[PDB]
Amino acid sequence: ASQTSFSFQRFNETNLILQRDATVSSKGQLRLTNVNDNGEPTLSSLGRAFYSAPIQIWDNTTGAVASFATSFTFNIDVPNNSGPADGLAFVLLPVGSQPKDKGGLLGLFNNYKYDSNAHTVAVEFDTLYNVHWDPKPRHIGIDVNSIKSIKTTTWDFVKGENAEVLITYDSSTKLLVASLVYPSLKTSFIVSDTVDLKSVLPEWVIVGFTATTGITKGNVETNDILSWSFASKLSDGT
Amino acid sequence: ASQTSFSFQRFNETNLILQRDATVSSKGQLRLTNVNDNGEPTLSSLGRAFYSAPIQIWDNTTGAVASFATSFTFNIDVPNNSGPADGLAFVLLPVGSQPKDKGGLLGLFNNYKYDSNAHTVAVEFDTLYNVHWDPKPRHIGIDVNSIKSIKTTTWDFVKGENAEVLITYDSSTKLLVASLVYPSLKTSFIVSDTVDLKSVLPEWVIVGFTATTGITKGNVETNDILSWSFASKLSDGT
Amino acid sequence: ASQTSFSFQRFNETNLILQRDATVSSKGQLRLTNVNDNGEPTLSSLGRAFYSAPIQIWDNTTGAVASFATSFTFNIDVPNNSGPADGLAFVLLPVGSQPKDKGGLLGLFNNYKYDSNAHTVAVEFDTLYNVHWDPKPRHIGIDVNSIKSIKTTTWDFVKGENAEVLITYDSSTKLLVASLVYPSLKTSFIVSDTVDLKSVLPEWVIVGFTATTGITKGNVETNDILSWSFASKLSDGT
Amino acid sequence: ASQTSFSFQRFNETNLILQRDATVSSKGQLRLTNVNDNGEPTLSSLGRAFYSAPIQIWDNTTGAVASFATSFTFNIDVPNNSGPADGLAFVLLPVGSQPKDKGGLLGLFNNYKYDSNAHTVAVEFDTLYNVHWDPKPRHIGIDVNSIKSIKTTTWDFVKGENAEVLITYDSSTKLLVASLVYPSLKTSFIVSDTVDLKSVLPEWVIVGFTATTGITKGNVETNDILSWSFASKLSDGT
Ligand SMILES: [Ca+2]
Ligand SMILES: [Ca+2]
Ligand SMILES: [Ca+2]
Ligand SMILES: [Ca+2]
Ligand SMILES: [Mn+2]
Ligand SMILES: [Mn+2]
Ligand SMILES: [Mn+2]
Ligand SMILES: [Mn+2]
Repeated sequence: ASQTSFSFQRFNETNLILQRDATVSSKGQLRLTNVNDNGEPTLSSLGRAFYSAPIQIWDNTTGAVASFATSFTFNIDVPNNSGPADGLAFVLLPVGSQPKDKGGLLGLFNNYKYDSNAHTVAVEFDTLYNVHWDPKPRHIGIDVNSIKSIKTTTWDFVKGENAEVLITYDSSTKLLVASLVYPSLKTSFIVSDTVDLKSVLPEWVIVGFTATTGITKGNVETNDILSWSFASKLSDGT
Repeated sequence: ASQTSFSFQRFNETNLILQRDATVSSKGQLRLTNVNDNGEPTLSSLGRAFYSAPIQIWDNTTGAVASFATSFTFNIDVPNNSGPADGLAFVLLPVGSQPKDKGGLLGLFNNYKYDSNAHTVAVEFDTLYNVHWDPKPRHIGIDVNSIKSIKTTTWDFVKGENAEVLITYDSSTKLLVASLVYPSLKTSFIVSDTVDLKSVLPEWVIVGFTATTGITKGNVETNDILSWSFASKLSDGT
Repeated sequence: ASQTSFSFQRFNETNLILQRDATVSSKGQLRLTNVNDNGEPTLSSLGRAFYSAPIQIWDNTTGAVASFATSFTFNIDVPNNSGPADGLAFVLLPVGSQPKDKGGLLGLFNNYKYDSNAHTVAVEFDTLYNVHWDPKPRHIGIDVNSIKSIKTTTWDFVKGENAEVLITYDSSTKLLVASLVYPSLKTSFIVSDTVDLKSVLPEWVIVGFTATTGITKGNVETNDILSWSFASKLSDGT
Repeated sequence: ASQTSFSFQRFNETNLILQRDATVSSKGQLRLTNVNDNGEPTLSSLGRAFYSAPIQIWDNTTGAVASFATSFTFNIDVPNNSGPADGLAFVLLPVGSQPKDKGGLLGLFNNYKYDSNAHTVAVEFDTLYNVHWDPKPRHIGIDVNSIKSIKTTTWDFVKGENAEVLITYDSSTKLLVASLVYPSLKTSFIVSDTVDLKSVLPEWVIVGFTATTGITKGNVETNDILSWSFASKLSDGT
């Protein structure tokens, strides 16, 4: 009834809305945070990227909510004598949404309080423990209007390893499932919770990614997206 | 490898680039040319509509060309005591492409001469005979860099009836096939001819529609798109 | 809701139901009629190949009818000093159906009268004119329980040239559309009419091909399928 | 190049190969193991069901391996005064494969030893702990030519609840991933390992399910499949 799907092996900036430090390298890689000339990630970075066509997530007339699935391969690497920070997230935001506060707030919030008017659904890949909200181990978290996830799962983060993610949303069950696998480590992690899109997001949203590096020294990482697939389906009724 | 596909039964301006007279009605119909308050098509009208995300048609490195297919339902109506003009088209144009001269040039050209710098591939639905270039009967025609179509086929145009269009392009054979059916009238029409996309179109193009009304009194039509689907695949090689 | 689609560039007998003279050559070609060791087609040959899984076309409980589409590439060649006969057809038949009479009856019917107990929907590619029912020119026809097509269209048959075919059925409008293209000759043909599947076919059917060579010397051809794609969708109401 | 996908919300025997106790109920549920007239599952049952068309997993000429995905929703329920047993499994088996020993071997193996001639890849959902090979808690397992799974993960089995299963296989990484979600409980589980299809399975296989009930009083369950989707893709090279 209304179908959108896109699939990219290599990125080009032509069909993307890049914000802040988010660039497209000559290799075709979506490098969300800054990396200098020597192949080294820099501190205090922030970058967001989006598919240039907004997607309809729901319709107020019909009452219908879209089911969507997305899959992406990312590489987060850390230079020597450093820990990682701060991570990356897949997001659904209002059209023309502008970057927020850097570091641990991932460019999505300005504080660690809940914001009913944030209109933000995100699946986070956290690489840093923030004492005021995060669980102690590194995690995958579902974020609904807060940096303090509604549900998390332990993620055994390993630097330099390609990570293959699948995020699915079934509107009939309201279940958002997110999974990560490391093909070389053969490891796998999954998290799931119910999210009521209709009450959180606007009818039209932009889809894509956001990443930030740490502000303190010794906490930094690359945040590269290597491939992306997205598909949503919204029923209007023949 | 690089897949893109979208399908709409109702239109909204949120995921479209609209140009000149093109509007989306409150019913959810992409109305390309101007219509006054009484539902009457107006003369000298030109409108263009595009999907907000550009599509990649070929790659310079890999040398590959995309295959694409598009289907849509259009309704051309003509008011009483008038004839039809000038027709509408499915178009592939450069990113940021601006409208051209109106009338029987369908907003794609400034004259009826070949123009290698036009970078224009279009499937036209011609409702008015232009002495200088068109065949006499109303026709479906394949346009490559010129309003004089490289091939045409007789289209028995009937006003106010829904026409269902399928346009397919095989890159392996370079064949562009365009067909039209009136599900009520049970009539079908088809035209096919070779097009080399690599030599005519830039790597990245916008996809969508153009339409114009007649400039002389007695020649005018509505140019409405009711539903639209598009899909294109481009191989990179894993 | 109930979706089935397949696509084969190369054929193998493992997933097909072959009948009579139908064979899969060592190249991966579906050779519907018989060909000797010299590479010559034999007279009075009959073959039929189907997909090994039956497909649901309609539901008696919901009343819902499937929308389907099939696309394939066939090669019909005529040896020296001969005419072409009789043709091949894409068919929908009851599960477990047996071959019928050969010749200008394409292995589908016993006679050239209408038969409501036949349960046969077919798109024919008729190369030989049969005085008793066919039109004089070579044609594409839509067969419903009779070899006398309900609708036909002229087909400029050329031997030894690859022919790409698209057959689409839309249950909302009950319209069946059939087109043929010759990629190298740039020629194209189309035929369309409505068909009420709900009254003709059983709920479950088999899909595939049927072919025959002529019974009289100097009237023979090859009937080959080089690739096949099929898709059908059937709503049940979530 | 060679693609097959199918999707069913209701079942019918027409397009499935049923073995032993496997039955398709009036409600349209694939009931793998036997259920008496009260609703009670019976002891020592075995049932297997398969899609009628065989699926090609690899080609010996090109050496190419297929990537496949499958999702199903199953229901396992236990009658009062009993524990569960023995489980159900999604399987890939050689064409014409016949059921093996019942009980904890799930109708795939004759003992609990590795058998290279088994030609059996299966994702199990084990509800009964077997001292000689199983991990203590109820698990999801990846089986390769042996009931002793190459990798497992704890699965918190809850009777009576619909479970949604996704199984993906990427032929480039040789990685198989299997996940289970309980939509109503919001719980979710995942496991992944490498499997070399080319060396284990034959060119063509039948895809589907197998299930067994316990041989000892007090250990029994229903093994119901409520919906099924399967997709595979094998590249010949254009
Ligand atoms: Ca954090
Ligand atoms: Ca004209
Ligand atoms: Ca004939
Ligand atoms: Ca067990
Ligand atoms: Mn966190
Ligand atoms: Mn024209
Ligand atoms: Mn005929
Ligand atoms: Mn086990």
